[PDB]
Amino acid sequence: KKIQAYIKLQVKAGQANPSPPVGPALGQHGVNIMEFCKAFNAKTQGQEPGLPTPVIITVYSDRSFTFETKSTPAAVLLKKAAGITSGSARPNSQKVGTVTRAQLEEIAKTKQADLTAADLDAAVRTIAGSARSMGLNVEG
Amino acid sequence: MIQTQSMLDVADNSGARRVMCIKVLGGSHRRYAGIGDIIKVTVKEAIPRGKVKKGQVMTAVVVRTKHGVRRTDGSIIRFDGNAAVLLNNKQEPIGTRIFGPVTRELRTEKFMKIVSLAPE
Amino acid sequence: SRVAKNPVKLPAGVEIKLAGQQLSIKGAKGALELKVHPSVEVIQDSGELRFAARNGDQQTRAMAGTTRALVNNMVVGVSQGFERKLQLVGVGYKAQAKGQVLSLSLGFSHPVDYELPAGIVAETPSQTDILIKGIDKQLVGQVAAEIRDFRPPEPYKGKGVRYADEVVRRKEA
Amino acid sequence: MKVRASVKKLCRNCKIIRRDGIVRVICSAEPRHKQRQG
RNA sequence: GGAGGUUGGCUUAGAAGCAGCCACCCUUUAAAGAAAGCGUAAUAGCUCACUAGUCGAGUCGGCCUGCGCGGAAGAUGUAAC
RNA sequence: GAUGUCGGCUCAUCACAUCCUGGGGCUGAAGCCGGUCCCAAGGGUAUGGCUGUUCGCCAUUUAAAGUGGUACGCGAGCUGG
Ligand SMILES: [Mg+2]
Ligand SMILES: [Mg+2]
Ligand SMILES: [Mg+2]
Ligand SMILES: [Mg+2]
Ligand SMILES: [Mg+2]
Ligand SMILES: [Mg+2]
Ligand SMILES: [Mg+2]
Repeated sequence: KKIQAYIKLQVKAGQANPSPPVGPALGQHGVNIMEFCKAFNAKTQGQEPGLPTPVIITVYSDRSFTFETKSTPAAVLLKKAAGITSGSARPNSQKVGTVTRAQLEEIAKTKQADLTAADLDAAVRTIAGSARSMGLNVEG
Repeated sequence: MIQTQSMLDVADNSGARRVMCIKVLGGSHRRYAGIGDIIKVTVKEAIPRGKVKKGQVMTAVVVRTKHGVRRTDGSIIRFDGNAAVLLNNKQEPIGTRIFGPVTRELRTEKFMKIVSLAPE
Repeated sequence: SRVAKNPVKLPAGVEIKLAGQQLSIKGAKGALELKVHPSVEVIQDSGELRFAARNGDQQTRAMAGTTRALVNNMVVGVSQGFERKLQLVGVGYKAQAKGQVLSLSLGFSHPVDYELPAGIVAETPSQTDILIKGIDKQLVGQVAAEIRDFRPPEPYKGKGVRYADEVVRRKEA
Repeated sequence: MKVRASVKKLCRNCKIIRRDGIVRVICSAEPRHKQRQG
């Protein structure tokens, strides 16, 4: 039916109801936002709740929506790695003080190193490819 | 009246005394205008106080002429004098009381006003 | 590869009244199809068929490919019912078939009364569907096009007759 | 149509056909790429 | 299938692979460019880049070159063999 | 050892690079209107005020008041500003 990944959905972990982080984002997809809250309730307390949580969703049509088990998000918690909230006005050339490799340790402890990587070191290398996002280099 | 620059008076109370034809409306070049047609007048000689000022482009319908109106018979009505009735921007008249007779040939749907207001 | 080398492999009940110049396929579910071949062709006779040109030009190289798809379409027509699914989109639209008459409601002032040719018999399972059955592609496709060109579709509403190609133009401001 | 003297493709979907001796361009994505003569 | 992070950023319901300036790295994986590209400019979708089957012989582009084709509309009558 | 020069009247004829009517494609074309470009020369294509004027500027129309060639059409046809 609707079979391709990279479907963009950032609402709160445990609460699908706050829309203006994405708004009307899954109307043409087929399944409305208010039914996904049972799936965001299944993955709480580790995927950075409170802030709206991005997750690669796999849209089905049989009342089942699995979320890929990425424990710590590397789209929003790498804003926290440098120590800011609002990123730079251009990524990786405009800077507010870039993030180094010494501050990529607390996020990388709980990576679930098979369910998003092969070993744990490439999951540290995942956020070496995920901190290149928001006005931040990966330097050392 | 029946040609450009034809002096003809008005049959109306609030109007002027005399007007003059400047353009026969209708087709490409209508050269003549019979009874029941729209012309465009200039006001040439007003009453010392009515409603219409002297020298103003207005619009009128033709109601009496010396050439006559002809019916589906060999029977024609032929007056002596030409006569017009002024209109507004929309085709309703300006005045209240119409002077003299009119004909019943004029009465169409848009002209049920002035037929009722005149002593035929 | 080339379609002129793949054979035909005709099914069970098929007559070939081949006079050399004029072939004729007869079968069940309709019959009487025949085509007059352009002359520079080799036509063999077997359980299958193979076509071959003689003068290796830029034309007979294309003649043998055209005549292979034409013979193949005569085989399927006495084997499978050709069909075209036309749908109606819009309020106040309907189609009311009366035997050999297909009369329509398209929001016009006078109702169109389209008359079908012999052969093709059309059927309407709904008020917004047409099913056009026949034996040849070119005659079924021609009648289905001429019904469509009464009221072609619209990018703003879709309010017009359309067949099953769901790649219709849309724009909306 | 759009009569030119230099027809050419614009997107990936344009195919250049020479129909009845004239170099046409038909586009199956956008109608604004239809070009007639060149 | 068409990627693992992932809304990649300030941004804007939406800027995400498809405001702006841009990131273009690294990896679950047989496979995947944080993306070519229309798609709701935008959310899909479907493609592209990719790999599995399926199919079982050629295919793709550039260079030089002979003859041609569009570009090519006027006043009394075909009317620059 | 002579080809009578500008505007008006009368009468016209061809071109198409189309002003109107006829057929269509695209649109930042909802509908009414339009914009732009291909095809089409069959019939149509204003009365006045001011100036020697063509031109123009105005007033009022109309489906529309097209652009050029024909000794800048036409004095052994008229006028003579
Ligand atoms: Mg043709
Ligand atoms: Mg031409
Ligand atoms: Mg001499
Ligand atoms: Mg033309
Ligand atoms: Mg002259
Ligand atoms: Mg003389
Ligand atoms: Mg002379």
